[PDB]
Amino acid sequence: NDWWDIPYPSQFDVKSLKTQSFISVKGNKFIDDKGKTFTFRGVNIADTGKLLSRNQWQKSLFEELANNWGVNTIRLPIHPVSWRKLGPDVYLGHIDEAVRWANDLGIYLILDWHSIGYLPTEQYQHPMYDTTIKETRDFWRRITFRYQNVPTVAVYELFNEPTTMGNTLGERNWAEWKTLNESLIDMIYASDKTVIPLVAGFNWAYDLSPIKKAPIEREGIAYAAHPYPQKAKPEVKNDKNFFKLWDEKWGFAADTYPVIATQLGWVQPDGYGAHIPVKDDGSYGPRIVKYMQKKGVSYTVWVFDPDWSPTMINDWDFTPSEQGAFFKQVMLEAKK
Amino acid sequence: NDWWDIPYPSQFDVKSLKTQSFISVKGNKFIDDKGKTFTFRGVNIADTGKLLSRNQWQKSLFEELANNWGVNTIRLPIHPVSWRKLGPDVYLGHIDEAVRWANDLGIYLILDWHSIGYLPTEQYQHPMYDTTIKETRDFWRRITFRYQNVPTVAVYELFNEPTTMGNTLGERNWAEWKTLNESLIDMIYASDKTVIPLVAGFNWAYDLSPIKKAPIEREGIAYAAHPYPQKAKPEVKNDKNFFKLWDEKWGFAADTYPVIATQLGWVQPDGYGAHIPVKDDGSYGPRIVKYMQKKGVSYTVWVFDPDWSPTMINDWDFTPSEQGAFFKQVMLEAKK
Amino acid sequence: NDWWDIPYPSQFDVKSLKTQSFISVKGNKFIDDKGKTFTFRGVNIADTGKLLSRNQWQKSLFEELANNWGVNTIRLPIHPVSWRKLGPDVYLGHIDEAVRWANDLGIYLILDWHSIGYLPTEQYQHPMYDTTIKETRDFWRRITFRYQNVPTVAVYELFNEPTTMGNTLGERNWAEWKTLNESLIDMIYASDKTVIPLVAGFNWAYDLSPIKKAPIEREGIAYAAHPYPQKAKPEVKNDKNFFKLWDEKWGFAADTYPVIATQLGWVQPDGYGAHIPVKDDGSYGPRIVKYMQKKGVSYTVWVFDPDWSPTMINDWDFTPSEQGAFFKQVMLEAKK
Ligand SMILES: OC[C@H]1O[C@@H](O[C@H]2[C@H](O)[C@@H](O)[C@H](O[C@H]3[C@H](O)[C@@H](O)[C@H](O[C@H]4[C@H](O)[C@@H](O)[C@H](O)O[C@@H]4CO)O[C@@H]3CO)O[C@@H]2CO)[C@H](O)[C@@H](O)[C@@H]1O
Ligand SMILES: OC[C@H]1O[C@@H](O[C@H]2[C@H](O)[C@@H](O)[C@H](O[C@H]3[C@H](O)[C@@H](O)[C@H](O[C@H]4[C@H](O)[C@@H](O)[C@H](O)O[C@@H]4CO)O[C@@H]3CO)O[C@@H]2CO)[C@H](O)[C@@H](O)[C@@H]1O
Ligand SMILES: OC[C@H]1O[C@@H](O[C@H]2[C@H](O)[C@@H](O)[C@H](O[C@H]3[C@H](O)[C@@H](O)[C@H](O[C@H]4[C@H](O)[C@@H](O)[C@H](O)O[C@@H]4CO)O[C@@H]3CO)O[C@@H]2CO)[C@H](O)[C@@H](O)[C@@H]1O
Ligand SMILES: [Cl-]
Ligand SMILES: [Cl-]
Ligand SMILES: [Cl-]
Ligand SMILES: [Mg+2]
Ligand SMILES: [Mg+2]
Ligand SMILES: [Mg+2]
Repeated sequence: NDWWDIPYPSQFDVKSLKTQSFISVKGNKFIDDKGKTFTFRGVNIADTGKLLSRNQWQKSLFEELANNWGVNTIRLPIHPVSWRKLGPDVYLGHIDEAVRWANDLGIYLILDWHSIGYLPTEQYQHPMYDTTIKETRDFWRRITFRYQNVPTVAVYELFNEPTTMGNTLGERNWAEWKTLNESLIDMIYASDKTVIPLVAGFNWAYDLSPIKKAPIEREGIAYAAHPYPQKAKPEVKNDKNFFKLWDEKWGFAADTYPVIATQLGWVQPDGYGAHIPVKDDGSYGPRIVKYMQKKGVSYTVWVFDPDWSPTMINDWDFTPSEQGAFFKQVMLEAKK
Repeated sequence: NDWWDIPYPSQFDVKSLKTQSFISVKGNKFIDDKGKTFTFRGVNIADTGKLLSRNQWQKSLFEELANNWGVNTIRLPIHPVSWRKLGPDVYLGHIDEAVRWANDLGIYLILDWHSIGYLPTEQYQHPMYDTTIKETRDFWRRITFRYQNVPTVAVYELFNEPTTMGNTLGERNWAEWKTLNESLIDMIYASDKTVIPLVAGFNWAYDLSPIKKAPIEREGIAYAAHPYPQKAKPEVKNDKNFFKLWDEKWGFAADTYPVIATQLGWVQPDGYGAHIPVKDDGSYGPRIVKYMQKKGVSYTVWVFDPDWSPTMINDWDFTPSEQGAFFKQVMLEAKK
Repeated sequence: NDWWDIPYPSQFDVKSLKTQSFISVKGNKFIDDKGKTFTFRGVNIADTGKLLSRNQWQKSLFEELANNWGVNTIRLPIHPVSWRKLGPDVYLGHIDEAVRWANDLGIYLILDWHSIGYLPTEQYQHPMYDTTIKETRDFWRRITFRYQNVPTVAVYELFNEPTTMGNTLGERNWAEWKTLNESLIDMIYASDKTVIPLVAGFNWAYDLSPIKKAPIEREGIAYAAHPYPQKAKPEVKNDKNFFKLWDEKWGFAADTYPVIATQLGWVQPDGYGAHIPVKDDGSYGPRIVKYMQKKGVSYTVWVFDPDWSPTMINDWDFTPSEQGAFFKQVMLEAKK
């Protein structure tokens, strides 16, 4: 009841962590602070609140991924509805856990403000993604203060999937979206310059083409891409044609800036939770990996969860799904 | 509690309706899809929640209006406080009823986002009208999706009465208001191009004069006017002088665009709920009808409710008030 | 439950007050309506809700200040969290009391919308200060309507302390802040032109220098300054050097406009609640008073409360603190 006695916030204790290199942006690539080229390779897990509700929010989940799936990265998709439901303090308290767990295993975190829609009009694909410019600024202000000088937390993914859904959510406008991303970047950099902001384009984070002529005018950033199988629609389905379409929409970005494909994956058209644009016969697997390997692109597969689709696992014993078994072997081999 | 299992929204079932012509805009008039000129003539009823609270939300209300009062149109003034209080899902569920009832009787609906104030500053005449740009966009996004390809729902009245109340609510600015209406129109047209947006000017939807030089730059729209008796203030009270003042503020619009007078009416200065600007000795009745008949203007009288003023009815047995008896005979004769 | 029966607001009854001169702006000074030069000299008390919670919201508090401390002014720092917690109606009801108490004692009120942060981005130093542009407009709309033509309420301090905290809250931008203050001023002046708006600059209301080239383009305003001891940081701590630095940041304003230092004070570096920028050995006391007396600057010391720091009193028996005893004698002598 005494609002005047509500404490000012605290910062994560950097001394609680074991030594871990910082990742940074240099030209079109990520490097570690030993100067060696770095690639984020890993997975999304579900929202922290979803996992807590079935007691699945545990270090054992991070251990499974690091020890058996070859990941060096986990993406945490923080859904705004969950942020509000747990409340900032409780949610950050659990992010703290993820930081200690990831640090101990030598892996990195992407913190993703996981909304879908058009932030300038504050209209969204679904209420679970509902937010405001104000709440979005405040999330990043709180996150940047708390995790200042923390190497484990490597990437701040500002807004998961910008889309206007055919302009039903607003009129998509690059200038307006660019300015808003630059405004978030300035808030972040005023508080911690060692973090990497990750910026997304339109069409559910698929279309980076506006940066050919109007890139975000800030250094040290990377760009997101969500190249699901059915985004590119060539008439003849083969490597060359998919490669050319990927090149035009997002791939070109990797020539100049680092790119993280923070969501990608597939399930069979008659498989679990099959929906556009993630339906595929499986050939997309080797194709997207070949393309990303050629261009040096980083990635986090969606999703290491047995309820959310497309799944990487069929149960909480970690039985791999089709795409799970595929990506698991890709990541284990890349780690070698 | 499982926010991730909240369903995506559904659309009204168009097959549940009996055949009914669409109304559309052609030049300065409305036509039906048989190509015949159409005029909206009817009434406002009270907010859906108000009616539900005294069990007055019933098909029998629509039957009374269609069978005995000569209406082809009902305006539903959806008050934002009621939208929030029932919640969108429950409110839309009741709008669905109104659609089936209206369809069955061959009459049409105007859906009116019933706020009073200045949306660009989000300041209002009374808390019952309180809203935000965000909530307003979301209302229209939900409405347009749900009632796609539904002929019964003919008009989307974006914001009932713009006013700054002497600039106490903000600085009235046509450019800013025009742009915001165009932004709502684009959201709407991206989702359903068969609906007619209705746009209002300042001075509680009375002053359309800014459209002489700066009309909304979108096709297929109509303009609202709320020509209450005391809005025009001629020194000599007669047909000619009122006609000239109405001509300058709003009437001229009917030469180029269709106009719906979505609120109008009077009560005696010593009558029930008598207040500026609705006080009149009764001579306004024949005068506004003559003027509207001359210019082809559509209208919905305020209000077919015995509690809200000025009333068209004294009780829920539909005993006509002065203005009720007047307009009832006008509408019955026009129907012939 | 009947939202349609929620009453429209009422205005403070001016006939309940005893006769009291209005204060107004003329050039760089305040005058009373007898034409005599006026200086606001007094104190802040704590937020109304804080005082109510320990039954300290009482006329006896105002009597103590007027009869024994030589004040002609009390600043009420209305914290947005408290405004929401009591609710507008209950909060205004208590402001009404303050008005009657102050009027009876012949003293004046500064109503201060007591937030700290950057309103254009709606990001703040602490949640107790959290607000929005919408809530801020609405507060001033309600305040101006209610206290129309009330002499006792002399100053409307629009936003206590603008700051971006190193641009962690947003990019500080004078043009944007100037425009927003002008927008609030226009809402206020449309409703009551007899009140004095008080505008603040950046760096927690310390830096008025942008008004050298871009002053708020409205008449009848005054400017705020919060010249805490440690704001100016001369290497050699003496009158001349502090005076020059105060001159450059805020003092110059008093040559052209009236200035109220609505927050100032000190405590010993090892005293109660000692924090930057209020730590001082006591020499700031005579120095800031000399400077303000030279320039004709008005002031309200922070804070006449035994819990909030730096205190003017050690207990609710009004035992003076160091700064309390100092300012008490300054104000008693100035009153003579
Ligand atoms: O996290 C909660 C929830 O997530 C579910 O997965 C989401 C995905 O996170 C999201 O990327 C996906 O977005 C789809 C969208 O649904 C499609 O409608 C849209 O389709 C586009 C297509 O991309 C275009 O190429 C095509 O031409 O047009 C259509 C639009 O008509 O594509 C985007 C991605 O690009 O939505 C998913 C769910 O709807 C999980 O499945 C669920 O289990 C989780 O609980
Ligand atoms: O729906 C809830 C509630 O509605 C009540 O009716 C509302 C009307 O819906 C609304 O149009 C009306 O607005 C008035 C406003 O009150 C007047 O102050 C204003 O007066 C203007 C005038 O129009 C100008 O011409 C004149 O020069 O200046 C004055 C301003 O000083 O006029 C507008 C309409 O133009 O407000 C009504 C109630 O206040 C029902 O009466 C009630 O029963 C319902 O519950
Ligand atoms: O009302 C509730 C609460 O108030 C507390 O007092 C507040 C003051 O009202 C407020 O003015 C003060 O703001 C400080 C801020 O805390 C400092 O961080 C900041 O320091 C600046 C400095 O001013 C610059 O000159 C310097 O160069 O940089 C630093 C920034 O790093 O200075 C501002 C004022 O200028 O905050 C106080 C509390 O934090 C009461 O103390 C408390 O009891 C009440 O409950
Ligand atoms: Cl898009
Ligand atoms: Cl107006
Ligand atoms: Cl600042
Ligand atoms: Mg970091
Ligand atoms: Mg329709
Ligand atoms: Mg006053």
